[PDB]
Amino acid sequence: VLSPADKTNVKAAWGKVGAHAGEYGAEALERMFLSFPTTKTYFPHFDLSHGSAQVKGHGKKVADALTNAVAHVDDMPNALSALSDLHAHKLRVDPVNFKLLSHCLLVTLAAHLPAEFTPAVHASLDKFLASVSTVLTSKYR
Amino acid sequence: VLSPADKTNVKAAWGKVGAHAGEYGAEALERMFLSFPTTKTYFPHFDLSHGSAQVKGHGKKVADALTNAVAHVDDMPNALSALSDLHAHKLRVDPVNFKLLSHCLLVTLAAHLPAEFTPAVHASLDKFLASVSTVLTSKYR
Amino acid sequence: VHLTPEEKSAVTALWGKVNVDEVGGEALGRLLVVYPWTQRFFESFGDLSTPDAVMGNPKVKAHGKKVLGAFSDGLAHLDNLKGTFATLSELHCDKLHVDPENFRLLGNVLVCVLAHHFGKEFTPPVQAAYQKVVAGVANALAHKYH
Amino acid sequence: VHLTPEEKSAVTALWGKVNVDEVGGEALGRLLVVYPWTQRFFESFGDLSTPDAVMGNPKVKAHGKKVLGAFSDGLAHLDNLKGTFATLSELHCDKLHVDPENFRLLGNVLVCVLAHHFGKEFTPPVQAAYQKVVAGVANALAHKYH
Ligand code: HEM
Ligand code: HEM
Ligand code: HEM
Ligand code: HEM
Ligand SMILES: *[C@@H](CC(=O)c1ccc(OCCCC(=O)O)c(Cl)c1)c1ncc[nH]1
Ligand SMILES: *[C@H](CC(=O)c1ccc(OCCCC(=O)O)c(Cl)c1)c1ncc[nH]1
Repeated sequence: VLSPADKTNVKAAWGKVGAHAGEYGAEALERMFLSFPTTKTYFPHFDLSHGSAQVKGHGKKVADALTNAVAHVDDMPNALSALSDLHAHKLRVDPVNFKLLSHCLLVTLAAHLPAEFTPAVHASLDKFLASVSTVLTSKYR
Repeated sequence: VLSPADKTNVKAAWGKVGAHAGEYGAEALERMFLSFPTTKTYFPHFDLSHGSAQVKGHGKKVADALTNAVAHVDDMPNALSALSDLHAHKLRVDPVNFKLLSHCLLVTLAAHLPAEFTPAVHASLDKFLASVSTVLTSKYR
Repeated sequence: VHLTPEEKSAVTALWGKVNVDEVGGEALGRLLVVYPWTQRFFESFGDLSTPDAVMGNPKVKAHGKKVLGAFSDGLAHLDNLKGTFATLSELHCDKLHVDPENFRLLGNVLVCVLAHHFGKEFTPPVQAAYQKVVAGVANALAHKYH
Repeated sequence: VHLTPEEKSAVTALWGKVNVDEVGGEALGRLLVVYPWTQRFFESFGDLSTPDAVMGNPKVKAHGKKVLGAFSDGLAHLDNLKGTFATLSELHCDKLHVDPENFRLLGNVLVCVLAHHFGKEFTPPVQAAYQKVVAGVANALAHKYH
């Protein structure tokens, strides 16, 4: 449950993550595949080679979706409704993996936005990604 | 999102538990202490031996909270508000432990409800306990 | 992990009373019903749209017996779970592309079935032994992922 | 469980330029801020009311130094982390009552801190090596619990 402060911090931090959507999203994905190999079981249909077009494009798809959620942080359920249905009825990624990607996103943000990644912002981002994950898994069963 | 159907077979399963709720709650606790020793770190002030009156006592409170949530299943956040506040701001039990006790509660119900514990009811009970767990950790941060 | 002597005996003792085929179908079925996203790996099994459909699906039952049969054979090597399941670990990763988290879920579902089936005899201490076993098998099955 | 020769090399290479003392206080501080329930063990550290207060608390830094110090020494014993923290594991269980999950959370906070601190240098491959290390340490510290 995102406090007005969390929302403020999230909007502010996610600021620079804008133009670097595909790059940061791609980096977050690569970090996950290398750090948590089991997550690659969801992408056997992808060339997971460093720098592949598939990983760069999916990275952008993920980052853009988060940019959206940030933009409509006060009505996240509806904004992510289509994405929620997709992960719930088709992709069916085990819930545990959202925490893994969320962590790699935080790591990506930390390595790219040193000025913005303060302890308070860190905590808000973490809560934010956990919220998004909750929405994305809210229709699983 | 507990469906109107999850609630119904939950109320049905719990209705069958009836006056055994307390006993089942203590049993679920013992099951957890034996299956996942790390959960014992939260009860240094308790004697955790089988038959422990402290465990039995706690078990009844845990059962009562569950019986109450079932009575107000359509609005559990309120029914559990006081308790959620207690685990979040004082007890501060790491969220991971709620799935451990939940699993053990399921095992306890399964071991006592031959006829009631059908696949559908097993599914509804799991969602119910995950829901209770979500409510009890909802104010952690 | 390593089970103690008084736990290895509880596991074997209890497993001797089990009808593998019966438990396997039951466990796999409940897995697909309780955690429906696991149905992502069995689109070939056909209809799994409802609890009754899943529990009555012949392909789910048949696969349940193979899974619990390999699980059963593994109980003969509770001290070498990783080496005993090394081959199936590679299969699930390289050919089946199955997230190891799934083994954890099946393990908990299996525990619920054993309790449902054995009732009182599935004591806290017996459950403890089995929780160690399922965790071991899951860890063994996930060991060869890369 | 297993880091490759190159992975352990990357870990020590990057760590060699880490002031175990200073990073220690930073990791523990963020832990208490991001996952505030972890503060349950430090009601005697004083003021922990704000992120700034937590981050600048000498007791927190002092503990962070102590905690990361054992971590660093463990980096010198990667082929056997269990034995390395065996006695430390027993202490955290029997006298401190620290839920091992706290070790996992600190591990991920530490990875984030390393990323924040080293930026670009904390590449994906380097992160992967450290993830193995923090998992290894956590598991080792939890191994003696009973
Ligand atoms: C922060 C949480 C996540 C976000 C915001 C997210 C977002 C998305 C988006 C935008 C798509 C593209 C849908 C489209 O084409 O319209 C997608 C697809 C997908 N997601 Fe998620 N996702 C999340 C987490 C995960 C996780 C944890 C996994 C697995 C480890 C995962 C696996 C997939 C897969 C397999 C696809 C299909 C990609 C393809 O075939 O092109 N997602 N996700
Ligand atoms: C299924 C969810 C749970 C429910 C419904 C629940 C319910 C309760 C209730 C009603 C109380 C006492 C209320 C009071 O006296 O004010 C309590 C106390 C407590 N709970 Fe929770 N609890 C749950 C899960 C957990 C878990 C997973 C742990 C840790 C493994 C935990 C640890 C504690 C502790 C340490 C106490 C203090 C007991 C004492 O000192 O008497 N609880 N819980
Ligand atoms: C105790 C854990 C498990 C064991 C020991 C195990 C064992 C096996 C075995 C021996 C087979 C080969 C069947 C044959 O070809 O005759 C198999 C196949 C398979 N397993 Fe696992 N399995 C386990 C858990 C799981 C879980 C939890 C999932 C997924 C949620 C899974 C998904 C699969 C799939 C998709 C196949 C292929 C079935 C087919 O299309 O023929 N397994 N497993
Ligand atoms: C990387 C993991 C960690 C390592 C290697 C570690 C190491 C240590 C060491 C070396 C001590 C001193 C023991 C002695 O010689 O008396 C200690 C004390 C302690 N640790 Fe851990 N620890 C870790 C994580 C944590 C975490 C995350 C918490 C809790 C959130 C925790 C809570 C404590 C407490 C409360 C003490 C006692 C402090 C005091 O008495 O001043 N530890 N730890
Ligand atoms: C609000 C977000 C919120 O209040 C919240 C963020 C993060 C955690 O971390 C717990 C980790 C352990 C676990 O997930 O099991 C918690 Cl408990 C709460 C929010 N929730 C949904 C939508 N927005
Ligand atoms: C909704 C209930 C619901 O549809 C649901 C129940 C349980 C899970 O389990 C996964 C949890 C994993 C974790 O703890 O991170 C899911 Cl994904 C969905 C509901 N009712 C009250 C609150 N939410």
